[PDB]
Amino acid sequence: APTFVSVAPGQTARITCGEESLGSRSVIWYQQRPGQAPSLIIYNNNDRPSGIPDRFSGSPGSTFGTTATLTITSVEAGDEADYYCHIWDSRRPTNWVFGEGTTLIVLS
Amino acid sequence: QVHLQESGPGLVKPSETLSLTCNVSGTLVRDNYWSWIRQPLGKQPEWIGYVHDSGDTNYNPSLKSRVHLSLDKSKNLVSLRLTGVTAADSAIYYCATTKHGRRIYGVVAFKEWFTYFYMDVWGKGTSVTVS
Amino acid sequence: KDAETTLFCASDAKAYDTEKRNVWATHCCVPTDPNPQEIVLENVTENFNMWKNNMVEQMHTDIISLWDQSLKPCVKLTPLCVTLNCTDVNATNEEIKNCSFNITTELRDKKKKVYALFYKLDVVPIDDNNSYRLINCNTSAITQACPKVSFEPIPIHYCAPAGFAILKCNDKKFNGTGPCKNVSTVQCTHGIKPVVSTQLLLNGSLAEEEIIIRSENITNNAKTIIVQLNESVEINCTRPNNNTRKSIRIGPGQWFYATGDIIGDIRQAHCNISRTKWNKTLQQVAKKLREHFNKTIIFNPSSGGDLEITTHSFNCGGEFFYCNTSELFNTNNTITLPCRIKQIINMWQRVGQAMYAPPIEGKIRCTSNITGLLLTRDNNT
Amino acid sequence: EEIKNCSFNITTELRDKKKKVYALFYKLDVVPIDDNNSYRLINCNTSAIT
Amino acid sequence: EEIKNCSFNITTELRDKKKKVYALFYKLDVVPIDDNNSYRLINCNTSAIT
Ligand SMILES: *[C@@H]1O[C@H](CO)[C@@H](O[C@@H]2O[C@H](CO)[C@@H](O[C@@H]3O[C@H](CO[C@H]4O[C@H](CO[C@H]5O[C@H](CO)[C@@H](O)[C@H](O)[C@@H]5O)[C@@H](O)[C@H](O[C@H]5O[C@H](CO)[C@@H](O)[C@H](O)[C@@H]5O)[C@@H]4O)[C@@H](O)[C@H](O[C@H]4O[C@H](CO)[C@@H](O)[C@H](O)[C@@H]4O[C@H]4O[C@H](CO)[C@@H](O)[C@H](O)[C@@H]4O[C@H]4O[C@H](CO)[C@@H](O)[C@H](O)[C@@H]4O)[C@@H]3O)[C@H](O)[C@H]2NC(C)=O)[C@H](O)[C@H]1NC(C)=O
Ligand SMILES: *[C@@H]1O[C@H](CO)[C@@H](O[C@@H]2O[C@H](CO)[C@@H](O[C@@H]3O[C@H](CO[C@H]4O[C@H](CO)[C@@H](O)[C@H](O[C@H]5O[C@H](CO[C@H]6O[C@H](CO)[C@@H](O)[C@H](O)[C@@H]6O)[C@@H](O)[C@H](O)[C@@H]5O)[C@@H]4O)[C@@H](O)[C@H](O[C@H]4O[C@H](CO)[C@@H](O)[C@H](O)[C@@H]4O[C@H]4O[C@H](CO)[C@@H](O)[C@H](O)[C@@H]4O)[C@@H]3O)[C@H](O)[C@H]2NC(C)=O)[C@H](O)[C@H]1NC(C)=O
Ligand SMILES: *[C@@H]1O[C@H](CO)[C@@H](O[C@@H]2O[C@H](CO)[C@@H](O[C@@H]3O[C@H](CO[C@H]4O[C@H](CO[C@H]5O[C@H](CO)[C@@H](O)[C@H](O)[C@@H]5O)[C@@H](O)[C@H](O)[C@@H]4O)[C@@H](O)[C@H](O[C@H]4O[C@H](CO)[C@@H](O)[C@H](O)[C@@H]4O[C@H]4O[C@H](CO)[C@@H](O)[C@H](O)[C@@H]4O)[C@@H]3O)[C@H](O)[C@H]2NC(C)=O)[C@H](O)[C@H]1NC(C)=O
Ligand SMILES: *[C@@H]1O[C@H](CO)[C@@H](O[C@@H]2O[C@H](CO)[C@@H](O[C@@H]3O[C@H](CO)[C@@H](O)[C@H](O)[C@@H]3O)[C@H](O)[C@H]2NC(C)=O)[C@H](O)[C@H]1NC(C)=O
Ligand SMILES: *[C@@H]1O[C@H](CO)[C@@H](O[C@@H]2O[C@H](CO)[C@@H](O)[C@H](O)[C@H]2NC(C)=O)[C@H](O)[C@H]1NC(C)=O
Ligand SMILES: *[C@@H]1O[C@H](CO)[C@@H](O[C@@H]2O[C@H](CO)[C@@H](O)[C@H](O)[C@H]2NC(C)=O)[C@H](O)[C@H]1NC(C)=O
Ligand SMILES: *[C@@H]1O[C@H](CO)[C@@H](O[C@@H]2O[C@H](CO)[C@@H](O)[C@H](O)[C@H]2NC(C)=O)[C@H](O)[C@H]1NC(C)=O
Ligand SMILES: *[C@@H]1O[C@H](CO)[C@@H](O[C@@H]2O[C@H](CO)[C@@H](O)[C@H](O)[C@H]2NC(C)=O)[C@H](O)[C@H]1NC(C)=O
Ligand SMILES: *[C@@H]1O[C@H](CO)[C@@H](O[C@@H]2O[C@H](CO)[C@@H](O)[C@H](O)[C@H]2NC(C)=O)[C@H](O)[C@H]1NC(C)=O
Ligand SMILES: *[C@@H]1O[C@H](CO)[C@@H](O[C@@H]2O[C@H](CO)[C@@H](O)[C@H](O)[C@H]2NC(C)=O)[C@H](O)[C@H]1NC(C)=O
Ligand SMILES: *[C@@H]1O[C@H](CO)[C@@H](O[C@@H]2O[C@H](CO)[C@@H](O)[C@H](O)[C@H]2NC(C)=O)[C@H](O)[C@H]1NC(C)=O
Ligand SMILES: *[C@@H]1O[C@H](CO)[C@@H](O[C@@H]2O[C@H](CO)[C@@H](O)[C@H](O)[C@H]2NC(C)=O)[C@H](O)[C@H]1NC(C)=O
Ligand SMILES: *[C@@H]1O[C@H](CO)[C@@H](O[C@@H]2O[C@H](CO)[C@@H](O)[C@H](O)[C@H]2NC(C)=O)[C@H](O)[C@H]1NC(C)=O
Ligand SMILES: *[C@@H]1O[C@H](CO)[C@@H](O[C@@H]2O[C@H](CO)[C@@H](O)[C@H](O)[C@H]2NC(C)=O)[C@H](O)[C@H]1NC(C)=O
Ligand SMILES: *[C@@H]1O[C@H](CO)[C@@H](O)[C@H](O)[C@H]1NC(C)=O
Ligand SMILES: *[C@@H]1O[C@H](CO)[C@@H](O)[C@H](O)[C@H]1NC(C)=O
Repeated sequence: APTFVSVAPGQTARITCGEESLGSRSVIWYQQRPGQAPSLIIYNNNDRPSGIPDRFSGSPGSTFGTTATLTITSVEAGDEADYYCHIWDSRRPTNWVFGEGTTLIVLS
Repeated sequence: QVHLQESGPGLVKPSETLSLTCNVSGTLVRDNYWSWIRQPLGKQPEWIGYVHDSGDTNYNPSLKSRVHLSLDKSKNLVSLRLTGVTAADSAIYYCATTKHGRRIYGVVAFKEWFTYFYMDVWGKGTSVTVS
Repeated sequence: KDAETTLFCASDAKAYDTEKRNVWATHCCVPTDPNPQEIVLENVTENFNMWKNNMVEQMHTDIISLWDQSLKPCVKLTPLCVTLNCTDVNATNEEIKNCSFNITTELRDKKKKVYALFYKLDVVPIDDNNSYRLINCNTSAITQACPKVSFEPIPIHYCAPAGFAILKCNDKKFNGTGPCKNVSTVQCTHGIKPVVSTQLLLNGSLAEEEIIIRSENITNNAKTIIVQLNESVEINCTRPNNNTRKSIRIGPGQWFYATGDIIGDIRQAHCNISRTKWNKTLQQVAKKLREHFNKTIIFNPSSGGDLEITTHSFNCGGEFFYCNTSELFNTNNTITLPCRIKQIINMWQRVGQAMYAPPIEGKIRCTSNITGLLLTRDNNT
Repeated sequence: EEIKNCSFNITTELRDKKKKVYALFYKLDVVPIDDNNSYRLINCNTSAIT
Repeated sequence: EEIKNCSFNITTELRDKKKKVYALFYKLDVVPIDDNNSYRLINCNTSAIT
């Protein structure tokens, strides 16, 4: 299921997930460190729950024909994780399954 | 803080009913939506379904016919029950708190909006296999 | 002496190019006088009658004729009366159907399978299965509106031929029929915009001092009551989804314009009327109507009929809207009327002569003025 | 005698279908194609009929 | 060289039948459809011919 990103510490990583959007979307992104339950990074495209740093910022849900993207700037060794998106698109049925993720490998 | 502690049998046999629980501590079971997440080993997780008071409960259509969720208001537990257990049900199961919001794209009066959900507090989960 | 003659089309501006080809800029319509004169006739009395006025019949005839001529050379869509294989569009978890056709190509031996989107109002089921027909095939052939011709209203002046004159009534309170004391002579009328609508009159001229109610016979329930407002109410209308246009060849230089995929969200068309302006306006109309009846006056939604009569039909941007006014004829919010859109049209009750309105790409935004109402009547009320 | 009962295949409002229908014709309006029961209207050979 | 011998399927006076007929055309009036012996008249792409 997962794909890969190789990022040196301090570099920006671009993680994509899902197919091209049709309508307005609310994308939710989750981060899973090996051996851990996944946790929330962003919801509603750009809203970070408290405790998440601003190096984690998603693409907008305002346009069409694009794919969800999570940009992680200044990647740290502690950001090695499997990232998954859950896409809520206004023209598709509820997606009950998270999309295939990306393993972000920090080259530390 | 909020801690969600899952519990269950670990190993069940095919065609048996699987029954998992979740000890909720720091919140009351009727305070939020609850949801269950399933992660087959090596796969991206599935949302099994969500349960709440006021009847706002729904299930993943692929599981719906075999699944039941409930809130135990006396013991402050969240329960998950799966009947007809098979090979496909071998996964890590998690209990999580569910919060929601609304996305509006058009006229509210014409229902041009949708509800979206996200999982905030996650428990550690349990490993459930079959044989 | 009173007379009935042929008047001619005249316009104010020649600012219209030949790309737009507006039907009211025919290049067969003359410019009018940029500095028109008006002569006040002192010590005269003239009897005016708006209900027996022949200028109205002539304007009506000119408009029907103009539309038929403008559409005369354009593509006929009789090749589209084929079984349509239709399913709903992916506006899923309404009114737009995705339909497949078998269409003959430039080479007569071959047909191509093509798709188009249609509004539900234009498509009638044949079977209980996914098999549909266009609504016109049952009655008439469709002429596609010319894709290069604008039907946007341009003010037209109706002017007298040599030997004739037009008298104008300048009594501010002149209503239906009877004498006018302040009378003047003009070469011609003010510009009148040929705006087409059915429940609310749009973009006309407002009354000078008060609401004026005009009827042929105010005691006859079968007559239309025309209410001219002394204050306008704005309507904001839109077609919020982003359409695309798909060009389909249906013959040797014969192109059909189909609605292509919808981009972005699928949303319902609508019109916005301020609640406060509507409330005072409708109450003032009831108050003025009362002077002729001495009963309490209330309003109700229309009783039924096809969409042209039951809804606020109007054209905007070239698109044809049918808005639901039950929320008007019944706080500080805005009244949002849902609207529907349809492409297969039979204008002026001329059943037998259908037109297809091709899609317009992008989004549509309209601004218009309600300047009057067309009302009918069915107690101490 | 002189009245013939004829069957036609006529395209209906929907172009994909034809319906089998009947009409009576006078002999003077109908010309045989074959020696079998196969006929044509007399004008198809020369002109369209309004 | 430049003269092609072409076969057509043409609807006859009776609408139920087509006849196979031949005509010669100049190369300048005929455009290939395929790499095989399949051609079209040059106008069908743009206009009706009177
Ligand atoms: C006829 O009349 C009718 C009735 O009047 C008209 O109907 C209106 O039609 C319009 C059509 O555009 C609708 O507009 C949309 O409205 C929604 C909703 O916005 C409201 O709610 C937002 C959220 O509420 C917050 O507060 C409440 C409080 O209780 C809380 O409960 C809730 O949880 C939340 O905390 C407010 O933020 C928003 O305020 C903002 O906008 C105001 C507009 O005037 C402005 O005044 C404020 O100062 C403030 O700026 C408002 O209260 C909008 O969300 C929607 O806009 C989004 O969606 C469109 C379509 O996809 C998109 O193009 C926009 O760009 C935008 O998407 C951005 O924001 C999303 C928010 O979730 C985000 O998820 C997207 O990813 C994207 O994010 C971008 O911006 C953010 C900003 O932080 C940035 O961080 C991101 O990185 C990125 O850059 C439209 O505005 C009207 O709602 C509707 N009204 C009603 C009552 O129906 C009709 O139009 C009239 N017709 C005619 C012809 O006139
Ligand atoms: C198309 O896809 C979209 C999404 O992509 C689907 O959208 C949504 O889908 C939901 C179902 O998954 C629909 O949920 C139904 O809700 C009904 C109750 O009303 C809810 O929706 C309205 C809409 O405005 C809300 O206003 C309302 O409540 C609001 O306020 C609540 C208050 O919360 C406060 O307090 C709590 C504590 O209690 C705090 O935690 C909060 O923070 C807050 O302080 C708030 O909690 C709410 O979130 C919200 O803000 C509700 O949300 C229910 O009555 C329906 O239940 C039954 O009928 C439906 C009919 O289809 C069944 O599908 C459903 O399974 C239920 O069936 C019954 O039988 C089964 C058998 O197994 C049982 O399991 C069930 O328990 C039950 O007995 C739904 O729950 C939601 O409305 C919908 N959205 C829209 C806009 O429609 C969409 O449904 C789908 N389309 C179709 C056609 O399916
Ligand atoms: C009651 O009266 C009101 C008031 O008159 C009527 O409301 C009017 O209705 C008009 C027709 O629907 C509408 O005109 C269209 O407006 C669109 C939006 O324009 C915006 O941008 C312009 C910019 O103006 C500048 O550029 C123009 C270009 O010509 C110049 O002419 C100006 O002088 C300026 O230099 C603003 O001025 C507006 O306010 C808006 O902000 C236009 O896009 C649209 O033009 C396109 O469609 C035309 C159709 O005839 C076509 O001729 C023109 O060439 C454009 O088409 C091009 O682009 C499309 C895109 O898909 C493409 O397909 C074509 O092939 C082509 O490339 C019109 O100009 C009035 O704006 C509107 N007025 C108000 C206040 O809303 C009301 O309808 C009437 N009531 C009833 C019932 O009829
Ligand atoms: C709908 O009705 C409103 C009035 O209720 C119209 O608004 C009025 O439009 C006229 C133009 O015909 C404006 O007059 C002139 O405006 C120019 C603007 O620069 C100004 O320079 C002139 O001196 C003169 O004022 C008039 O002011 C304006 N009134 C208001 C209150 O804005 C509107 O045009 C009508 N039509 C539509 C489609 O809205
Ligand atoms: C009678 O009608 C004439 C118009 O035919 C009115 O004259 C106009 O009055 C306004 C007042 O400002 C002037 O601006 C116009 O230029 C005048 N027009 C002409 C043609 O003279 C006249 O005022 C009206 N009289 C009454 C009593 O209503
Ligand atoms: C077009 O008509 C066909 C049948 O009339 C519709 O159903 C398809 O039929 C074919 C026949 O082999 C199947 O292979 C397809 O799988 C059928 N489709 C589905 C979804 O089951 C077809 O859906 C119709 N198309 C439209 C646009 O209505
Ligand atoms: C005309 O439409 C018909 C159906 O409305 C098309 O027939 C189908 O063609 C597909 C091609 O694979 C077959 O699989 C289906 O089984 C056919 N349907 C039936 C009911 O037989 C027909 O091909 C279309 N004509 C053209 C030229 O596309
Ligand atoms: C073909 O046209 C006839 C009328 O010319 C249609 O008959 C009526 O159509 C209206 C339209 O909504 C229906 O409400 C009536 O109920 C119809 N009459 C009857 C007896 O049902 C006819 O329905 C049209 N063809 C199709 C397939 O609808
Ligand atoms: C404007 O309204 C008045 C009524 O307020 C009309 O008055 C006429 O009054 C006589 C009195 O017997 C009636 O017989 C007429 O039928 C009334 N006319 C109409 C049209 O109903 C007056 O004629 C109206 N019109 C004008 C231009 O003055
Ligand atoms: C219809 O649309 C017009 C503009 O297209 C609205 O006018 C605006 O109203 C706001 C109200 O605060 C003003 O701030 C803007 O400056 C106005 N715009 C212009 C160009 O003057 C009008 O209010 C809308 N009407 C309804 C019923 O929504
Ligand atoms: C068109 O006419 C032909 C005959 O002229 C019809 O063909 C006959 O159809 C019946 C239907 O059961 C068969 O039993 C006959 O054997 C057919 N005749 C031949 C020679 O094959 C044809 O069906 C008509 N078309 C339509 C749409 O009715
Ligand atoms: C088609 O038209 C031609 C004339 O244009 C017909 O030729 C003659 O028709 C008359 C009519 O009765 C006969 O008496 C002649 O004997 C016909 N000529 C010959 C040489 O037989 C022709 O017969 C028409 N087609 C058919 C099938 O009759
Ligand atoms: C229409 O043209 C086609 C070919 O372009 C003709 O089909 C051929 O007919 C002959 C008759 O024996 C067959 O031997 C060939 O095998 C057919 N070709 C193919 C590709 O099947 C067709 O008969 C013509 N129609 C008429 C009425 O003549
Ligand atoms: C159909 O018409 C188009 C033009 O409308 C033709 O396109 C060009 O035709 C010229 C004629 O020789 C060629 O030289 C060009 O190379 C053609 N364009 C391209 C991109 O190849 C088109 O070829 C015509 N169809 C056919 C089969 O000729
Ligand atoms: C006509 O409009 C003016 C605008 O100021 C208003 O004062 C007047 O009262 C209106 N007429 C009536 C009958 O209300
Ligand atoms: C609109 O008319 C209906 C008629 O049934 C009525 O029930 C409704 O309350 C009315 N709405 C308003 C705002 O008066």
